[PDB]
Amino acid sequence: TTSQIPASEQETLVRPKPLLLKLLKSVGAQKDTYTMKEVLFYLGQYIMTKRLYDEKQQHIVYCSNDLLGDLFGVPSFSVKEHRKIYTMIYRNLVVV
Amino acid sequence: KGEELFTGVVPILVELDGDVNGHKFSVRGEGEGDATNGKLTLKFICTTGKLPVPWPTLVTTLVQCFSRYPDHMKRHDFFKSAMPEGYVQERTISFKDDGTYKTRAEVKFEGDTLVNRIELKGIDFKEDGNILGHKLEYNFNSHNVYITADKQKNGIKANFKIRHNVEDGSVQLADHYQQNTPIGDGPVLLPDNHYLSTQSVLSKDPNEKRDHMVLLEFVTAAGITTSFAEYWALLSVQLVESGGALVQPGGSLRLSCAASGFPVNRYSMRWYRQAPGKEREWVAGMSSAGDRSSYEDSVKGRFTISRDDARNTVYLQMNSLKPEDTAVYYCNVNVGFEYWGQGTQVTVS
Repeated sequence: TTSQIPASEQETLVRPKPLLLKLLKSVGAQKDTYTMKEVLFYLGQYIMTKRLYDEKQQHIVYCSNDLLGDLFGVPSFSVKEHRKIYTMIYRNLVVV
Repeated sequence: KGEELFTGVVPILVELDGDVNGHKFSVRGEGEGDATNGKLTLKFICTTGKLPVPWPTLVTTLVQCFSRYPDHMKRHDFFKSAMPEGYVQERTISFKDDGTYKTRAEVKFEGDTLVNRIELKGIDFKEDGNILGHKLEYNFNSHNVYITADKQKNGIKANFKIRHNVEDGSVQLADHYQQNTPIGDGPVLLPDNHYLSTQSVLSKDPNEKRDHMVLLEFVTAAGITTSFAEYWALLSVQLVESGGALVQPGGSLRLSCAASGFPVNRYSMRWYRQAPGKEREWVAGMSSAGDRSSYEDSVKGRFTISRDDARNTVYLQMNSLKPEDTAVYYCNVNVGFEYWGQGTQVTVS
C-alpha cells in the first residue's frame, strides 16, 4: 500500500520515422512527438479504421495491400506475437 | 448428429491396461457424464492389487466428448462429431526429470455406454522418484487444453502441461502431446483453434478398501471469439506495463497473501509468477506440515517462503532481486479445487 513521492515521469517520448508518422496522421493524429501508448492507440485505431483485421480470426492482421505492410515489412501478422510486433514498432521510431 | 447422443446423462465405462517400467496394472471405472454441464462423476479402482504410480498421473489418460461446448462453439466439437463411431486418442506424456508415458485409447459407444479402452506404457521412471516413489499429493489442478485442427489427419492436435503438486512444495510438470483421429470415414467437425478449461476434484470412498480414486471434474470450451480491440489492448499494456511494485537491481521485497475460508497450515502453498512474454512458472512452495520447502533453480538462495498460522498468511521474502524477477506474482493452493491469489506486479529496474 506504500506509495513513493515524488512519483517519476516514466512515459516514453518518441518521434515516429516518416512512414509511421504518415499512418498516424491519416487517422487523426496531428503531432510529431508522441508517447508510446499514444502510438499504440492510433495504430490499433488505424487497423480497425482501415478494417485490416480478419473478421473470423481477429488476431490476424492483413496489411499486404496497405501502407502498414511497408511499415512492418510483412504481408500479414498476428497481434499474438507481442515480441515480434514490439520490434517492428521501434524500428519505425526513435526515443526522445 | 453425434451431439444428440450426449443430451442428458450418459453412462461411462473406462478400461486401462498399463505397463510402467515393467510394473503392470489395470483400472476399471464407472460413472455418468453430463456433456450439457461438462460434468463427470467416476469411480476408479485398481483391479490388479494396488497402483505402482500415483492416481494423479493417470487422470488425463483416464473422454473429452463430455466437455461443454456453448452454443456458439457447437461447430467445433470434434469429439461428439465422431460418435458413435468413435475416435482414437494417442498421447505422449513427458514427465520432466523422469520417465515418459505413452498411450493409445479408443473412445466409442457400446450400446448406450461411452466406453474408453486405454493402453498405456511407461519407461525411464526412476525407481526412487516422484512417480514410482509416490511423492505426488492426491489432488489435481485446473488446466487449459489448447486444441487445434489437424487437417491432414482429419482430426485435432493438443499440447498442454499438467502441473502435479509434489508434497515437498515443488511442482512436477507433465508435458502432454495429444492427437485424435476418428474411427469411421464419416463427416467430422474440424475446429478453429480453441481451448478446454478443466477443473478436477479427487476424492475417496470410505466403504471401499481397494486402491481407488473417486473423480469429479468439470470441462468447458472457449476461446474463438476474441476481438481485435482486445488482442490489441493485451499487446498494448504489455509494451507499456507501468508496474505496481518497483525495486532497484539488488534490493529486496516481501510479498504478503492473506487466506480466507481455509486453514493455511493444513494445505501446501506455492508461489507462481508470470513474466511478460512468458508462461506461468512455479517459484517456491512448502509442504502442508511445514517440514519441507522447495524453490526453483532460478530463485534458490535468495527467496524464502514462510507462513503465519494465526494470521493465516503466506509470505515470500525476495532478496537481491534481478530485473529477470519482474513478473506478476500469484499464490496457489489446492483444496480439492485449485485456487489463485490476487496477482501482484513487481517491476525491477
